[PDB]
Amino acid sequence: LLLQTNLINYVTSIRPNIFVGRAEGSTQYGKWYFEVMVDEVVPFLTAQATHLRVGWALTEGYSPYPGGGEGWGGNGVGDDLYSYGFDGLHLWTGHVARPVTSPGQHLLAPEDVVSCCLDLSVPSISFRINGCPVQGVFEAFNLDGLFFPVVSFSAGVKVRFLLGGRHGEFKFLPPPGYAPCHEAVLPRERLRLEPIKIVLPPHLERIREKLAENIHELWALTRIEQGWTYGPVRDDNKRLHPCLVNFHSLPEPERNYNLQMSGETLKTLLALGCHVGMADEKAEDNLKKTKLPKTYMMSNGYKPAPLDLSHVRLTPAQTTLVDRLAENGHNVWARDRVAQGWSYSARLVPYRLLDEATKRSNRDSLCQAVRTLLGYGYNIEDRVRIFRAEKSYTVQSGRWYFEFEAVTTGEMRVGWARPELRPDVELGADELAYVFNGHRGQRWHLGSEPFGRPWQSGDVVGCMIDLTENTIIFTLNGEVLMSDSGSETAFREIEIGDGFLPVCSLGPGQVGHLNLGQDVSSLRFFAICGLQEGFEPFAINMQRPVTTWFSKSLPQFEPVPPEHPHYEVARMDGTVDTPPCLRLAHRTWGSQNSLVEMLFLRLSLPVQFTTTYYYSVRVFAGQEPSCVWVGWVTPDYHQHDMNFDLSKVRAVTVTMGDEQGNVHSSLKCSNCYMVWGGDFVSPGQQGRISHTDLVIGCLVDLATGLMTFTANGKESNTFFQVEPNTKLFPAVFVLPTHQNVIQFMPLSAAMFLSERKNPAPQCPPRLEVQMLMPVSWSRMPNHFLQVERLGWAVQCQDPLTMMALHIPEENRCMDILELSERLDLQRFHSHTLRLYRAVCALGNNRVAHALCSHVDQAQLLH
Amino acid sequence: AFGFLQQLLRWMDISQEFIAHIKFFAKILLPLINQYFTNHCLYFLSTPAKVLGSGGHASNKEKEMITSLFCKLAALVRHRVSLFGTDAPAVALLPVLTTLFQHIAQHQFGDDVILDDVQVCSIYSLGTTKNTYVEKLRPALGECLARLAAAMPVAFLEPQLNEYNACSVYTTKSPRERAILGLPNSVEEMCPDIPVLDRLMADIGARYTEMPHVIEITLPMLCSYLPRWWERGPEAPPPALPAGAPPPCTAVTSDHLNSLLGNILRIIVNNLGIDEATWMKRLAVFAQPIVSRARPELLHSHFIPTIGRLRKRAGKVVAEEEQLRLEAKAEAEEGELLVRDEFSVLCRDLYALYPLLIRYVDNNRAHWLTEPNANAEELFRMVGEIFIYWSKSHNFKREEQNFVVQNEINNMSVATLKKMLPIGLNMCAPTDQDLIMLAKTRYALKDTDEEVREFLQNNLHLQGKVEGSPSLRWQMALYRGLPGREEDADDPEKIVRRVQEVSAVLYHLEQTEHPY
Repeated sequence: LLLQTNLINYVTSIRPNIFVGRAEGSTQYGKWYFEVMVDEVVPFLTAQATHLRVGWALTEGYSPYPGGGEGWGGNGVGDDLYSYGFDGLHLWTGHVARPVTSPGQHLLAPEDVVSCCLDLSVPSISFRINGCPVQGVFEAFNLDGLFFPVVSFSAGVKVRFLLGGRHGEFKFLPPPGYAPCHEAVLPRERLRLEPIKIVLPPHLERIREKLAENIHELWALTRIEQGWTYGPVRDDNKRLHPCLVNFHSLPEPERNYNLQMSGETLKTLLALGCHVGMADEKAEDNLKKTKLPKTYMMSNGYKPAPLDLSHVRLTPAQTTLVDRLAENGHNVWARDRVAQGWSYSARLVPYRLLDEATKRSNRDSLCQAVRTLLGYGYNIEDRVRIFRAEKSYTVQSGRWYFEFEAVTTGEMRVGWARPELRPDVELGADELAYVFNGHRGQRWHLGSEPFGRPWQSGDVVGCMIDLTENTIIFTLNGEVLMSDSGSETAFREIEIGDGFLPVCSLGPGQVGHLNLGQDVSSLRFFAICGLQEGFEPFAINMQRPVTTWFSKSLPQFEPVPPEHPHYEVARMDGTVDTPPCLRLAHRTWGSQNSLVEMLFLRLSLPVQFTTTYYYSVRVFAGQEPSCVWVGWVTPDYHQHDMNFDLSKVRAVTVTMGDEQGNVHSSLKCSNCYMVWGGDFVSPGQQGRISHTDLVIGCLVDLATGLMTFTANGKESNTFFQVEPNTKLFPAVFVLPTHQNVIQFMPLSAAMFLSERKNPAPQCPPRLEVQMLMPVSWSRMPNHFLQVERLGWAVQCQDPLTMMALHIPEENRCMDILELSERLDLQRFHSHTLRLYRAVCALGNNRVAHALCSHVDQAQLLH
Repeated sequence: AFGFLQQLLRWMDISQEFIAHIKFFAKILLPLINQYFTNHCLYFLSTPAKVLGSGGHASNKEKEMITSLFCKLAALVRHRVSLFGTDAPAVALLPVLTTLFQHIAQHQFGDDVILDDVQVCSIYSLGTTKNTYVEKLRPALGECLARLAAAMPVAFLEPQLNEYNACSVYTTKSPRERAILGLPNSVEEMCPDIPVLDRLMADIGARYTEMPHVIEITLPMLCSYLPRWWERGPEAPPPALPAGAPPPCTAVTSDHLNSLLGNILRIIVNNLGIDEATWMKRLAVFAQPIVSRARPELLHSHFIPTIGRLRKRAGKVVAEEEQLRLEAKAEAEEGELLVRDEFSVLCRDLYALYPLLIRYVDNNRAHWLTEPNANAEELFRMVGEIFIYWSKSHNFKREEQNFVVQNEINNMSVATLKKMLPIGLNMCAPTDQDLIMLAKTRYALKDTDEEVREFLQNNLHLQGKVEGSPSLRWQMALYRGLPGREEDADDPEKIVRRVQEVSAVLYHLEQTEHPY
C-alpha cells in the first residue's frame, strides 16, 4: 500500500555492432556463436550482489536507462520480454528467475567464460559454461528484429569479448556450423562497442546491335591495350584465358547472358518515363575522329574508337537512372552469389549495405557503357529527444543567456519554453515554446517562419531572454541573427506566465552540447553580446550542475484526464437490473481517429503461489478455449484494446454470475478485441500479432523433462471475430472470468482484500481506466558509470548506486528525485514519513525496531 | 502559360493599320498587369516546378519584347515591363528553345544604337535602351550557358568607355545604367584579348580560363594602378570613374578564389586608400551616395586584419572631429539672436546631412561586423577609436534642431539613423571606458545621471568610487576583467573621462530614442 525505498545499483548494458536477423532474402546463415570471459574481484560488492548476465536482444529492448525500470532499476538483460539471459544458474526473461541444472552450480565466477549459440532457422538460444553443457534453452520466440549480442554488468568487473577475427582465442571449440564473427561482420564499417540508446522489332534490334557490338569490341580493345597479350600458359590467378578469343567463339550461355541483360535493361527503362525518338543520332555515323597517331594502332588489328568526352558531361539526370540500374545489378549479383541463392561455398554480406566501395566500383564499371551508348546519338532524359531544466530552475524575471554547440548540422531546435512543456508536441507548435531551428534557418512559435541563416559544423549559437521588455534574442558566434524584415529578434510582448525554461531538441543522429553557464570558461564566445548588456549566464551561481530532465520514449500508463478533447469516459452508477458500467465516447467529427488505444484498469489481481490455473472467455457458451494461463503470482491488469469507430464504444462493465465473478466488455459498433493483459506490457503500436515470446525450454536427458510452460504471456488476450460469425450490427457481451474460490465472488472482491466475502460488485473511486502515453518525462542522473583491445576488453571499477521508490500497485521502480517535480507523490511520501515518526511515538521502541525493517541504517545515512 | 500568348499578335498590325491608313487596344493592356503580377510573385516556380519548359516559356515571353523595336513610344508602358523584367531569372538536352540564339540580337540591339546617337538631337536621348538595368542583372540564377555569356558583349565596353572622360560634352545620360552591364566575371570562363582581337582561333576553338592561368589577369593589372594613382580633389578628374571602378573591383573577387586570394585584399586596401578623396567634408553631393551604394563590400579590409585601416581610421576620426566646430555655428545663430539665422540654416543643414551619409555607412557595412570582436578580445585593438570618436555622437544627440536632416532620408525613397549611429559601436566605444569588467561604474553612472552640466560632472568625477561587495560581481565581473585586462589600468580620471560620455549617452541618445 505505501511507497517503499531502498538502495539500488546502476546496471549497465553493452553490445557490439553485430547485426543478426531473419528476413526474406539475406540471412548470413542466421546461426551465430559467441564467447566471453569474465574477470572480477567483487563477488559480493559492499552495496549488494553484483549483476552479470549474458544474452541477446532484438534491437527493441531499450533496456539501458540509468535509474528505475519496469521492475527494480533499469535492468539490462532478461528483465523484459525483449531480452534473454543467463547468470550461472538462471533463465531471465521478464523478471523471472527460472533455474537450470548443470554441474558446478556456481555464478559467473572470475577466470571463467560463457558461450552463447543462436539458431534462427529454428528459433533457439543455448548457453554453455566453460566446459559443461546447460540443460535449458529459449525457443519459440518472435524474430521481427535484429538480434544483438548484449551483456549487462555492475561496477568492479572486467570483461573481454571473443571475436575470432584477429584476437578471439576460443578456449572452447566452436560448435558445428556457427559463424564466429567471420563471414560478414561490419561489411561497410568497422567493429566497435556501442551502448544502446523471326522478325524482331527494329528499335530493339538497333539497341541490341549497338550495345552488344560496342561492348564486345570494348572488352577486346581494353584488354589488348592494357597488355593482355597471347600467353601460352593457363593461369588462374590472373585468370588469363588463351582459349578466350574474340566475341564469335564465346561460350553458349553468352547468347542468353547478352539477351536477358538487355531485356531487363529495356524493361526497367520503359518505367523510367523516357522519351523515344531521335535526339542527336549523329556521333554514330557522322563522327569525325581527330588526328590520332598510328602509335595507338598496336598489332591487335582492332581499331579503338572511344568517343572523345574529355570535357563534355552528358547529364546529372542520368545519374539517378544509372544508380537504379546499378542497384538492380547489385541485387542480381547478390542473387548469383550469396544474398538470394544462399550458396554454401568459399566473402560477401547482405545486399542492402554490402559495401560502398564495391557499389561505386560496380557503378563505375557499368556507367561508361551507358555513357558511350548515349554519346553515339541516342540521348535520353524514430522520434525526437527533448531536454530541459527542471521546474525548480524556472526563471521569472531578468536578462538571461545560455550557449549551445551543434556538432552535426541536422535537425535541432534550441530556445526557451514554458515550464509546463507538454511532450508529444514538436517545439514551437503551441504557445509553450519559443525556439529556433537553424536547419533551414527558421524560428518556431505556433508554427514555422523564416529567421536567420542555417547552421554549419559546430556553429556555437547563444540564446538570451529579457523579461523586462519581453524579448528573446538569438546570437550566432557573436552576431545577432537578423529577421527577413530587418527586425532585431522580433518577439515583442511575450507574457511572463509562470516563468521560462531553456529547451533543446535533437533529431536522429544529432549531437549537441549546451552550457547553462555553470562555469564561465565553458562558454565558447561570451565576449560580445553578454557582458555589458547585463545578461546573466543561466546557471551561474551554483556549486552543482543542473538536473536537466529529458523526454522518455517508453510508453508508461496514465489515467485519461476528464478534460480530454475527444476521449470522454463515464461512470454510471449500478441500477437495480444492471451493475455499474463504464462507457466511453468519441467526437465523431473532423477530429482525429488514432489507432487502437490500449486501456487498463487501476488495481491488479495477484494470484496465490495456482488455485485458478486458467481463465475462460465466453459470450454465452464456450468460446476459444485453452486461454493462456500462468499460475504464479503474476500481477494482472484488466485491459481493453479498442478502435474509435465513431459514436460510442466499450463499457468495461462489472458483472457477477450465479456463483462466479465475470468481467464483461459490452460492445455495439464493430470489432474491438477485449481481454486483459499483463502489468509489464509497454509495447509500441501498429501491431496485433507476434508480441509474445520466451517459452521455457529446459528439459531432461532423454527428452523427458516436464518443465515446459508458455510463460511471458504479455498479451494474454483474445481477438473479437473468434466469438461471432455474422454480417450485421448486433450487441456483444464478452464476459471473461478468471477468479473463483469457495463462496460458501465478483471481480471487486479479488482486488481490495477488505470485501472478499462480499458478493456484491463495487466500483470505488480507486478504479479508473488508464491509457499508455507514448512519451513521458524522466530525470537524467547526475552521475554515470565510467564504462579496448584483445576483443575490446572493458573494465568498470568505480561503484555507483542510487535510492528509489517502488510502487507496489504497478510493481515498478522510480528514482526518488523525480518527486521534486511530481509534487504529489512527494506530499504523500512526506506524510508517510510523518506517519512513521508518529507511530514510533515517544518512548515506544518496539515500533522503532519494527520500522528498522521498512527502512535501513545505510538508507538513512544515504 | 502559353494559353494567353495568342492575343498579343493580333493588335500590332491593327494599331498601325487604323492610324497610318478599339477593343484590341485594351485586350493587350489588361493581360499586362495580370500576367506580370503572378510572374514576379511566384519566382520560386523555377527550380521545383516546370522542369524543362520553364526556359522555353520564359524565352517566348522575352521574345515577345521585340514589340519595343517596332513600336517605340515616348510614353512608357511600364505596367508590364517593370514586373516583366524580373522573369529573366525564372540537362544538356535543351535544344527546344530557339531564342537562345536570338539572345545575340537581343543583346546587340540595345547597345549598338549608342554609336549612332552619340550626338544625343534637341530632346532625343537613350530612353529606348535605358531599361536594360533589370536585364543586365545575372548574378546567380543561370539556367543555360551556350558559350554565349561574354564573348560578344565584351566588345561593347569600349563604346561605354568612350564616354569615360567628360570631353567638354553634356553629362552622361545613364552613368548608373552603364555600370550594371559589368557582371562580376560570372561567365564560368574568361580570358582577355583572345576573342577581342584574335578571330583566327575564335571560330576554330573556347580555350580560355585553363590555358591562360597567368594570362587571364591582364585587365585588372592596368585598371588597378591608375585610379589609385589619381588622388585629385575635384570630382572632374574622376568623370566616369565612380561608374567604372566598382565592376572590375567586384569581378576580381570571385575569380581564382581557390588559387589567388591576395587580389581581393589588394583591391580593397587600394580603394580604402583612395577614400582619402572622399574624406573631405563636401565636394560633390552627386557622387557621395553612388560610390557608397555601388560596392559597400569588405572582405579582408578591416582595422584589425589590416593595420593600414587602423591608420585610415585615424584620418577618418580626424575628419569627424571637425563636426563639433562645424555645428557650433548653430549655437552661434541661437545665441540670443546674434545674427540672422537664414544665412546659417542652409549651411548647417548641408554640413549635417551630406558628410554623415558616407562615413557612418562605411563602418556599419562590414567594419563594425569585425572590429568589435578584436576589441572584445583585447582592449588595444581600437583603443584610439574607443577613447575618441564619441564627440561625433554628442553633436547629433544634442541640438535637436538638426533632426530636420530627415529630409535627406526622405529623398532615398520615422526610424531616423541618428539614434542608431553608435548602436553598432554601443558595445565597442564604451566597453573600454571605465571599470571594463568591474561593475563599479553603476554607482558613478547613477550619480552622474542627473542632467548635470559637463563641467559639474567633471568636478564630481574627482571623488572616485569602488565596490567590492559580495554582489553579482563575484564571477562575471572581477573574474573576467582581470584576464581581459592585459595591462591593468589604474587611473580614476582617465576612466571617468570616458564615463561622462556614457552618462551623456544615457541622458540624451537612448532616452530620446525611446520617446522617439
